[PDB]
Amino acid sequence: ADTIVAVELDTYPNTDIGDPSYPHIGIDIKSVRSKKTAKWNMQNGKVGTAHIIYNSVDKRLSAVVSYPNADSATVSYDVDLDNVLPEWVRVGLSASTGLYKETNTILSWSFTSKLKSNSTHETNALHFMFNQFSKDQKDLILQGDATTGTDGNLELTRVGSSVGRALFYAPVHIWESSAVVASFEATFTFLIKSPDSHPADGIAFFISNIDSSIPSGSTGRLLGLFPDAN
Amino acid sequence: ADTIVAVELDTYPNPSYPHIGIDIKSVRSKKTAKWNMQNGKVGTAHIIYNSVDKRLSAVVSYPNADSATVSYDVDLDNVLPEWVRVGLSASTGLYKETNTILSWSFTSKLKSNSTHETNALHFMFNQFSKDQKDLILQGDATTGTDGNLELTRVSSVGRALFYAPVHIWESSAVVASFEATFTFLIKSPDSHPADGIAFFISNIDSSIPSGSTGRLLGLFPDAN
Amino acid sequence: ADTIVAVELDTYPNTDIGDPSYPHIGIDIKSVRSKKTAKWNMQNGKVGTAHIIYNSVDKRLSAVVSYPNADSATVSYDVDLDNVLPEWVRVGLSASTGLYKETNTILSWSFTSKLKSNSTHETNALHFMFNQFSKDQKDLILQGDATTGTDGNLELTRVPQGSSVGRALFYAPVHIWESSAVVASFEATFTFLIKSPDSHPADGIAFFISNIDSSIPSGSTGRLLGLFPDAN
Amino acid sequence: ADTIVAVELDTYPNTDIGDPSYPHIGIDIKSVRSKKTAKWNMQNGKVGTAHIIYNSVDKRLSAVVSYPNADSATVSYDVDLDNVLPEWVRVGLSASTGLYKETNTILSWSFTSKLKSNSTHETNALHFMFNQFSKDQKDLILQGDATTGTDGNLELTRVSSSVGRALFYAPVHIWESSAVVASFEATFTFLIKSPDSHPADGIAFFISNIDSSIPSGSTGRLLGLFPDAN
Ligand SMILES: [Zn+2]
Ligand SMILES: [Zn+2]
Ligand SMILES: [Zn+2]
Ligand SMILES: [Zn+2]
Repeated sequence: ADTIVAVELDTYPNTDIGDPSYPHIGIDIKSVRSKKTAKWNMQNGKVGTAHIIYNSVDKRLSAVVSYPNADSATVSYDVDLDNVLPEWVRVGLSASTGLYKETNTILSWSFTSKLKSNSTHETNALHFMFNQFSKDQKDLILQGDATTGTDGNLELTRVGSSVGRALFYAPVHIWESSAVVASFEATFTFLIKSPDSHPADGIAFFISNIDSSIPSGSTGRLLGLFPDAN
Repeated sequence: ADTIVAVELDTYPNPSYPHIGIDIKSVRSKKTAKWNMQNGKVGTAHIIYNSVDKRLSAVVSYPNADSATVSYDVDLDNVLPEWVRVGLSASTGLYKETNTILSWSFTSKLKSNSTHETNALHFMFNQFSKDQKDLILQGDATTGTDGNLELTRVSSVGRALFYAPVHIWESSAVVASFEATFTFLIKSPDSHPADGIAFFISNIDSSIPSGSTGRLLGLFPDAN
Repeated sequence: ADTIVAVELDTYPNTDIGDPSYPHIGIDIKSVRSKKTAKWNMQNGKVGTAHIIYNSVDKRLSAVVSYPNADSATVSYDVDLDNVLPEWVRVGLSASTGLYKETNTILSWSFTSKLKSNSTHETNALHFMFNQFSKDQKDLILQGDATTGTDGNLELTRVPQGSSVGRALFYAPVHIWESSAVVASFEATFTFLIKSPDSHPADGIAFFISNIDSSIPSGSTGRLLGLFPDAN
Repeated sequence: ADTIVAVELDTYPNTDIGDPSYPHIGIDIKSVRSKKTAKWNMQNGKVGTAHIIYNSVDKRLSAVVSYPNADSATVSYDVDLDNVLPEWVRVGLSASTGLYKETNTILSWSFTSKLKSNSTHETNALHFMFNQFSKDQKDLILQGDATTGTDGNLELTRVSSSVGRALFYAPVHIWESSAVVASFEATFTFLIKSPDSHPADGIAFFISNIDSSIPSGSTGRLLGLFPDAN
């Protein structure tokens, strides 16, 4: 299967296994059973922002989700991604809807990754920023029900029970054995919108092997990321 | 064929001198300037363009020397497709010379007019690795030797294109602009090598055209 | 006096001598008499964006002003700033109101300046970005009626009657050019909201570059945009 | 006195008070008695690089110092800078020499600080980079023996017991009560050079109140930062 490191915004009622019986943000390392979680107060129809950061000096992957005029939920996890991920990966977003009609709208998305080498300054860097998606977004690989262009946004899920992913087209070198400091950072703004006020829903920024594709039956609480709940 | 906009560093013996030129769809530069190639020195090339001026400019300098600069008014929206790929290219004549790229960086932005809808792509390589998956190598081009990109084989032709398509312009941007810098080392035992390097912008599926050797820099099929 | 290079958004009625009789954006080099202009359709109460760019390879100073869902006014001028400006300067914004009540609100402001040297990559760079100003904005030098913090914005002009003049300059001197750079360039963007009850306000806003000790010149009210001491 | 948060490269034999008995890199919070240290192998005459990073999601201040073709000494410390530093500060470099002649040369210096607010994208940012200092470097406030321009470098200490500091001119807003994530990052390359092979010496990146100045008698081991060894 795909190796997948992800930061999920999960509102699924999956009081299923290690799953919080409440909406939470969690860090997932190769499994849908989050290695760490924190309670998140989803706000239906509000635009929230997620910031994920990681650097190899700390080896700590962190994420903060906030909504204007509210609190932020933050979650961290010590992990050395060099041991988990392959050197070259693809980064993307993903979402899955439950039995409900709700939309998983991405208003903006940016990412930056850098590899500073120890030989005085050999910095390599990749940075992309989308503040407006277009109908024919060729630097994105869309998977599932995901589409771009409607109002200049990226609709991950079809516009229930939908799954869609968007991955940036160029492979990203997230680490190399020679960097003295490798680090990345991503930010995206999203709008979860549902008529039922308790929608079971999921969005996640993720990092996977470059050929990753939606695994069979990874619907609902598996966020289009995992093939099973193991 | 491919649509190609390029900035060439041409020492091939036709102007009748080494020059840097701006090429729009043809190997016959729309504008040129004399360039003093320095065999074995590391030079830097900066290419910039913005849609407010519609001027594509380039400066090539060597440490402790002069710079050759060249500009050309052109509105790229009329020439290039909206989505392109950017890359470097080089071709050697009958000589053994190397076309070494030590570093390469690029930035492209599309500011929209709806208060700040800026889209951006930026990549920078100060060190290439043996398995450089974000580059598409063509011809004799190879990466990794000493952490460099060897465009030509050590009569060679090689090109390196960044993997992700780039959106160079969109009808709705109030200002679209890009900028590229790359450092290169042209080294040859004969002190007057016929040689060529070029940063270029082409259709995404561009490939080295048949017989685009020597002076056609791996870019053009004929001298038209 | 101060050396001033500015890009003005001028709706003042100086139908005085060669002066455009319409709202224009213009490039001013040391004088309120624009070296070049273009017509601009001010939109009262809308938020507009201005981008100013210059590089030493082209030696062309350009500006575009746009409002969402409209057209843009753009203006350029060939000039080598090395010949006009001192090597170290301060950059800032300025505005002046006429007899009208109107506000000159700056919603955001960013700047970037770089000096690439020719010695393989000796790039120096300064970049600042404000998307929210605060009540005590210490990195800004405020002059005149200008104030920060109301709703996280910069009010250039003051919000009995009469005119107003205010300027905000970034605190750190900026090195705009140095004899050794193979390419020097800067870029600024700011969003503004000009709002007035009269639908034809006489008003003026400008991004400008001056000597580090520049200060509002005496009597530089109204059409002189807080920048110039006289209409010469 | 000044509020000072600093990252030191200390080779002083100051087996003086809590002071390690070996060359170390340490994180100092208001006192010359490092809140945390790590052993550093100083290389006389080589060019080293120092990367300092901090973010308010982890609240961890970290530093790595490496020499080309060598190892790195890294050091971290959990601290929420909001509780220590004032909202507005100035950042700078500092060095002091012992009874020895040695030079503390800074070849390059870059800094970035950001305050992302929570109201969708209200990011404020300050970034400066020096790869070449000039004789009349007006955006720097030079203190003590520090001087710029010799070969395009910054000589913190007097090149002929020396103390010199260089601070960037503009105050920096390091934190504000409303940012969801505040973070900074600094990198600087230095060259310590001495004829004695065990020079007692000290360099430090630091953050202080905007009006900070070299405190009286802060020579030698007090790195031009502290008034006493408390
Ligand atoms: Zn979960
Ligand atoms: Zn030619
Ligand atoms: Zn005017
Ligand atoms: Zn110590």
